Amino acid sequence: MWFEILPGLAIMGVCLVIPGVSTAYIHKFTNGGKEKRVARVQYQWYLMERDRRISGVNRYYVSKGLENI
Amino acid sequence: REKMFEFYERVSGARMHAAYIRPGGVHQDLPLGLLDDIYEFSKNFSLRIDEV
Amino acid sequence: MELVEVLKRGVQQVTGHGGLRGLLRVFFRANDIRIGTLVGEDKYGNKYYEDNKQFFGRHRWVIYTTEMNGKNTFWDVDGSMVPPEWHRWLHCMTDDPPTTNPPTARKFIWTNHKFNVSATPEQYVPYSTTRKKIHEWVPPSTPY
Amino acid sequence: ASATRVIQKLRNWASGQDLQAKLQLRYQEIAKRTQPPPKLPVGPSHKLSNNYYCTR
Amino acid sequence: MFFINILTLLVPILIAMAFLTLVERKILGYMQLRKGPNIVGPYGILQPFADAMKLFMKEPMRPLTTSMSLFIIAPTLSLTLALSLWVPLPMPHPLINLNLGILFILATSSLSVYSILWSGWASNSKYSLFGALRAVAQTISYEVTMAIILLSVLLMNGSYSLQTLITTQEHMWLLLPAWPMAMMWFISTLAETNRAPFDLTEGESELVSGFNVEYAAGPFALFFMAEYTNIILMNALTTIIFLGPLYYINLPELYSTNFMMEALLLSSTFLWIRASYPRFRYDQLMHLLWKNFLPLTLALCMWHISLPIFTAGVPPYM
Amino acid sequence: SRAEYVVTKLDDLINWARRSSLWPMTFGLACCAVEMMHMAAPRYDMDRFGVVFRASPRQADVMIVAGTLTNKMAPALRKVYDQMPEPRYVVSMGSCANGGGYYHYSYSVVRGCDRIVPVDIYVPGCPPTAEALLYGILQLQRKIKREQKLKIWYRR
Amino acid sequence: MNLYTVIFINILLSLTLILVAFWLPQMNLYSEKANPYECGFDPTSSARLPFSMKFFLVAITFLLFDLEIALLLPLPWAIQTIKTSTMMIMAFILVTILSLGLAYEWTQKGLEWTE
Amino acid sequence: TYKYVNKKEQESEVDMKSATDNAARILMWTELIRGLGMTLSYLFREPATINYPFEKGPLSPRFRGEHALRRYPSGEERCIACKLCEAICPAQAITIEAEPRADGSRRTTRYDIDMTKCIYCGFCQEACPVDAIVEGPNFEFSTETHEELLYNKEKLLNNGDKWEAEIAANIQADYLYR
Ligand SMILES: CCCCCCCCCCCCO[C@@H]1O[C@H](CO)[C@@H](O[C@H]2O[C@H](CO)[C@@H](O)[C@H](O)[C@H]2O)[C@H](O)[C@H]1O
Ligand SMILES: C/C=C(/C)[C@H](O)[C@H](C)/C=C(C)/C=C/C/C(C)=C/Cc1[nH]c(OC)c(OC)c(=O)c1C
Ligand code: SF4
Ligand code: SF4
Ligand code: SF4
Repeated sequence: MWFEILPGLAIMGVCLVIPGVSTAYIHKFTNGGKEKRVARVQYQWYLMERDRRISGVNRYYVSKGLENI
Repeated sequence: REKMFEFYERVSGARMHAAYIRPGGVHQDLPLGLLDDIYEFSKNFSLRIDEV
Repeated sequence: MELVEVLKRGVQQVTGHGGLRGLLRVFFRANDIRIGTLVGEDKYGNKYYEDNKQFFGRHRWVIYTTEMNGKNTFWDVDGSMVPPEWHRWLHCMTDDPPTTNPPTARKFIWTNHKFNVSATPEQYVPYSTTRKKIHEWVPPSTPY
Repeated sequence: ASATRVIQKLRNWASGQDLQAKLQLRYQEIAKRTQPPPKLPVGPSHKLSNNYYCTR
Repeated sequence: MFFINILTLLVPILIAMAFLTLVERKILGYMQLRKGPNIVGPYGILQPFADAMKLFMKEPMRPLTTSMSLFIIAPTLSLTLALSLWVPLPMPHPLINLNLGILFILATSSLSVYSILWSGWASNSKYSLFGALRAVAQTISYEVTMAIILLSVLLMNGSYSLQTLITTQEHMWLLLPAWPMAMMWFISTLAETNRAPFDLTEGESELVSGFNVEYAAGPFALFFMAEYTNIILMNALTTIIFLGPLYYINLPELYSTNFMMEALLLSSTFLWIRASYPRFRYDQLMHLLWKNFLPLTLALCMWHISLPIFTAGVPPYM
Repeated sequence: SRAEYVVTKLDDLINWARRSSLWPMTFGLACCAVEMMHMAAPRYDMDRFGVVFRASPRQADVMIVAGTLTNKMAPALRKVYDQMPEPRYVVSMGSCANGGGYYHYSYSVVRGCDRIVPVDIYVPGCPPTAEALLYGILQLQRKIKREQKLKIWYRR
Repeated sequence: MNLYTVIFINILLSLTLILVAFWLPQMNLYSEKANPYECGFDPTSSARLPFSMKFFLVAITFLLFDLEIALLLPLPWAIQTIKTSTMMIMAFILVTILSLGLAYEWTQKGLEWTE
Repeated sequence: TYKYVNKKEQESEVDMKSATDNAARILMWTELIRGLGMTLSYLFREPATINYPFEKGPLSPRFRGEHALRRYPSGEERCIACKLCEAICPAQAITIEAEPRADGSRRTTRYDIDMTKCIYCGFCQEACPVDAIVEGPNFEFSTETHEELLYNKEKLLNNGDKWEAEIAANIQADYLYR
């Protein structure tokens, strides 16, 4: 019957969710458990570069808070 | 059409080339119960034309 | 509610072929797992089922044997494997199976069906069934 | 025929017709595939008399 | 770790593309009162892989009259641009984050018309040249309106970034304030992707197969993979722009699942549309787009220029 | 040997892909082509076997000769067959195609399409019923299943 | 760099599938197979001869309208100006002369294809 | 009597009520949505497909299929080499030779049907005065060579013995219509 279309429609569904879920997690796995920093304008790019320089390990996502002063 | 081919086969024994109408009449008489099936098909066929 | 009845029939069909091995065997051989009434069986192993609630054309069907005439037919099934007694019922040319209206016995009717033997070493090969017409002269076997 | 009443309402509405009354598929209303024997009638020249061929 | 991220984009998409060919053949089936594929694997699930394998063992064709450099380039370009359209799509976080993503989608889409043109011209056959000159006609039809429709929608969004559409639609689909443009947008995507009733470049009825009539085997397979990838993408793009999926910063998995459901549904409507209508005449496609859509799109462009002004609803730059 | 076994299963693999995707050329000649359309009709739905009609001989695997082949059409049938990429198969369907049929003695008819192209499967009938053609099509898949190209390459 | 990587990866896949398609199959080339297709008969002339374009006027009108897209695409940045009255007036006029230009061509049978 | 299919110009006046209906038809694509509905209804109908080769299309007892040579209940051949099937065959598909047998019977030494000339008209079935040649119900006998479709007498008698159980019942179901 018509529900015999579902086996292929369900495969196609699982396939279309792997892109979004895998990218979201890979970004967290490569950015210290945080969303990949977006830099639309030069100001935001400056903040990342400053964060990269003060981290101490040359990675912008290793944040330093009040522990560091 | 697959169903109308069934009426061709039930009178002549062939779905298309019936060779059924012959000078002087037809080759064989209608098998019993054939007019019911033609009628059963015909009562529903105008719905098919409606869908097209 | 009705949706549950549908899942009821679905479960009843999944478990109605005798185990997981049965369901896989039928599903991958016929791509169909309905539950008909066993109408009969033949000397070769084909099983004939029916369900008169199905629409005309799916209300009768055969599960071909998996070995016929020494050939392996677990995957290679063809419609020529139905013998002539069931060929008539299976094609709806009648209304009663041979298990209740057997064919008249004859001494020359084939006991063993034979499916399409094309391509095999059993294949038919045409030839002329008449004998020589013009007879040639045979010379004497001795000198003159 | 086997369709649930929900799918019947869905497809009756989508088509705008009453499909259930006039189904494309055939079930029991077909003729039996084994009918009784016929007994077909003869023609008008099956007379035993007054039936010379030259007159017809 | 970025290479692994390409794998989890280009592979799921390619698998999803293949099964779209199976879903197409079964939805078209049941809509035509038949079953479509269901023997090659459980319910045909292996049918896509059989067709692929068979096509790559089929002898490839090198016609004597053909211009081989462009003959080969054209299918290669086709499938490259189909996969490249995907890297900016936010779902909800994109693989490649572009400020002008919408233009990257417009520009990449246009460049893919040259695979139709070059292949058809390079075949040096009459039916393939008829198909190419319909690609030219089809693009001249939908290009002008499609860009302007995007402009109208993006004046409520504030930028050409695709990732900012997620934030625009935080409380409401853009489908509501914009359903006239969505209606015109949707028809453009059928024209952009050569889908019925706009399959004029192929158009088996009139042209034997149009632009790819001289293509067999694996080169012809690449053209199809490109055609069906674009279907998913254009409907995926339509889902982001107009049917904004639920986005919670804490549940990015929710956005993807909702995004997929609507993208699948819109992809089905392409298959639903193919089963329902006759094919346009490619002269009438121009008249549809220039004499109906274009007058409406210009008015809506002027409506949506003024609309943020007299409601003080200008979107933010960032 | 192990390699000879692996070659056997690779042979089944490539055959299976060709069995499961037969794309006949949209091409019929006379009344036999009407029954070929019925095989595509819902009741038999050849599409469910992976059988899809494709218009272009480049994209087609199988040529089904479904009708009478006249002398005027004989060169054109051969040309579209030549343009089919290989592997390629011919199903001769009907008496006309099989051997001339009702027109065997006509001055204008080719007495069988197998004088023009090599034929794999002959389907008798005038016309064959859609099932008869379907049986013939499924008999062509079994012929492909028996293909042994890779194994024979190994023993060369 | 990422955007360069992902596109080479796309190109290499399209190339890789192209190579497999040509060097995997068993090929049997002869003249009658590699001739052009034309429904079963020989072509009566090369396909490189002129092909009249019945919509040529619309083709060049696409160019003029194509560049008028290039003038409307800065609008998303333009609605950020203080001079809102100016931005809007220039926008309305621009779209209105595109429309007036379109109306003139429509009424001059310019959108009609030459017979 | 005749009717007009595409005449309707009994022109009415465009009311504001009716003009707004024409516009909604044009702008909202209403008739195109109706067509989408009809194909949606078909999606939820049961397909008409049958599960070949496990399910077969219906046939009647008259079905003209593969040929066969029949016997009498005693095993004697019915064919008496009258050659009427040969005189009627529209396709000249039957070739026959005969001579007196060893017991003096009138019997064929040759009987061929070139199944590639045959048009399966069934005329030979009608012409035969003793029901010797029939068209059985077999339709699944496609071969892999042309030569296998040239049936000689042995092949046709073998088809007769193969199919007799079913042929006899089809004649029993139909001879009263003949
Ligand atoms: C030849 C082609 C001509 C066809 C096109 C003609 C288009 C003409 C459009 C006229 C509309 C201008 O509409 C005009 O908008 C401006 C700003 O938007 C409004 O101006 C108002 O808002 C602005 C800022 O937005 C304030 O700074 C200003 O003090 C106030 O007056 C005017 O009150 C209104 O009259
Ligand atoms: C589109 C794809 C498909 C799968 C379709 O479902 C079907 C299967 C293909 C069709 C319709 C034709 C297939 C081959 C062909 C060219 C036939 C010849 C023909 N065609 C006719 O009309 C169409 C006739 O009309 C009176 C004929 O006489 C003759 C002789
Ligand atoms: S064999 Fe019969 S049905 Fe087929 S084309 Fe010839 S005359 Fe027509
Ligand atoms: S069926 Fe017709 S064509 Fe065939 S052998 Fe009998 S008489 Fe001749
Ligand atoms: S089969 Fe019948 S008609 Fe033909 S020769 Fe024998 S007895 Fe006469």
